[PDB]
Amino acid sequence: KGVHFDSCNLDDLEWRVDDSNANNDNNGGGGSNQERSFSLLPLQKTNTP
Amino acid sequence: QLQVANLPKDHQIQDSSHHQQIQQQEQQQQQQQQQSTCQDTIFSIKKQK
Repeated sequence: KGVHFDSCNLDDLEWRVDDSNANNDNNGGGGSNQERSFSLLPLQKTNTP
Repeated sequence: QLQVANLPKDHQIQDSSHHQQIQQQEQQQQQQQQQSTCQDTIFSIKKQK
């Protein structure tokens, strides 16, 4: 406890925003991107940081 | 916590008629659409602090 890995290159993580009311509807609907407080930003295809 | 007491209905005999699962999913999909707009109701109690 208090030790990590020295290096981690594992950038392709499955990041999401979750919506707090989505309890029932197993339906492929294009939900309106107006009710969320937050949005996940795109990764730029600029030079590697 | 306070919750509404959902009593059981009477235990009528468990007929194994598969068709009941379809009408349960039809009602669950209507309820999942309603869970967008009906959230103010006493049936929508969220676990309080």
